[PDB]
Amino acid sequence: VSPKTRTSNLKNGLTIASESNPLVQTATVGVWIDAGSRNENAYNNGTAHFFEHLAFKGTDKRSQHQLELDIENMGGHLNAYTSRESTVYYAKSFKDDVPKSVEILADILQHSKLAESAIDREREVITRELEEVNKQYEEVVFDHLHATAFMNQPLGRTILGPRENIQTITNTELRKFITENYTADRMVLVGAGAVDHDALVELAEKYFSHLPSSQSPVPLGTPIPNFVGSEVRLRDDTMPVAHIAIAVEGVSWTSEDYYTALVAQAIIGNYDRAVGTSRHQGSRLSNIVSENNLANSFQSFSTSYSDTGLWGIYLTSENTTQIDDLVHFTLKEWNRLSTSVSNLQVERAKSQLKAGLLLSLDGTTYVAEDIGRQLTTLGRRVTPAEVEAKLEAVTEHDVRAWAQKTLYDKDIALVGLGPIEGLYDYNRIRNDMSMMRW
Amino acid sequence: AFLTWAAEPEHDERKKLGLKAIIVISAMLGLSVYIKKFKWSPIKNRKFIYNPP
Repeated sequence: VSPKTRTSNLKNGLTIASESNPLVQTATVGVWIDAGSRNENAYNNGTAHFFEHLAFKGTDKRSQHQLELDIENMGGHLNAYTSRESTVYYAKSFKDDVPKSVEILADILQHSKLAESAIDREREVITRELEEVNKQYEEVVFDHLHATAFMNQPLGRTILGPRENIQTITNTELRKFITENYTADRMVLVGAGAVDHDALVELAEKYFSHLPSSQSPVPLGTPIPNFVGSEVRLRDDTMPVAHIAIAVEGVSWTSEDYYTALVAQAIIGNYDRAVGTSRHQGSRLSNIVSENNLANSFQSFSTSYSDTGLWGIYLTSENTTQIDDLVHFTLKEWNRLSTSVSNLQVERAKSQLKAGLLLSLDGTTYVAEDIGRQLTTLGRRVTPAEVEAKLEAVTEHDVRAWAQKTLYDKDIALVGLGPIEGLYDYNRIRNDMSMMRW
Repeated sequence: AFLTWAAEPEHDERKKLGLKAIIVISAMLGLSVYIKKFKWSPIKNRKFIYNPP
């Protein structure tokens, strides 16, 4: 039984949430923000990512060089990432270096220079990032997947933004973005590891007390997405490996089917030929794929957002004449979530998940990420007892009922990259979303 | 008239069966157009962006 997550508020509405571990000597403190690329419009798309670069480019006090030195002297490191719905800025340090790290984070968030000279310098760095993501095939695939599934909607935009915006982002629009979005009621200060909650609340009162509150404070993790069944083909015959993602509209964080979708995802599961145990996994798809050498890997996913999600699978394969078989067998395993699954598969997946959801949290950064994600999506940290109860409530009837309304005979979004000549057209893929025998 | 009947005594039945066939076949033709267009729309609607390597 893990220690209790303590939670306090300030007057402005900043949440402080902490989970102490007296067995470790490091601590991860940081700020989780319920804001991301989705908060931009089409004209300033890319701003949130642009800001993340400038946050480390110097503040009103410390210059770029002083900032570097201050963190070097702390001994740990700082890290940040911007997603579609969430921004994180954290600092991993030693136990007694926590007041330094909180102070630096408070500085870079509230008091950043955003000097025209630095805007102009990063404008090239970010322009170069546009031509080098091209190599990270999984990210290429998932960014096209969002672009097509949520065609012309805010979730469909990339985080980097178009080349055109990168050239026209001003310090004005950067400042406007962080003034509108980085408000106290949307922020959580999180500490995990060797942190005292009461110490962290004092540091919050010292550094984050003059944060703006929004005019209309909605609860944390408050949002209409209209999924488009569609496909993007990025054929490249010179690549040896095909990367394919197939997804349907999935579930939001607060859906009543959130756990049912996780159990269904666990019934299909993951596979990787390079891992020794993967040839012996219980999943039917795993057995088909491994016995027939259909793929190097596959990974089931169930991504959630505040008001929608994508549920599906990501496949990689060198077997370019049997891509059809790989896709066929994958979608026939999905069909069986509607037609055939019983207590046998459901209870096995629940067993595997009850541990999996706890196992994931194995370091201070993972714990901090879990507290931060849960607080900014659900408004609370859900105790393992509650999670165990929600998983236990999933029956085989729930899985079949969910699959029949979410997967069965539904439109898919499909992205293929690489040697995908063998991937059939949209209709033949989408026809595998049902079984004529049922 | 009588001799015409003698040459083709199926005449009346044939033309009534033909009316049923015409109606069914015409409806099937209409539906087959809808279904073909439905199934072909992803091909007809396909768009390309080419970036020369």
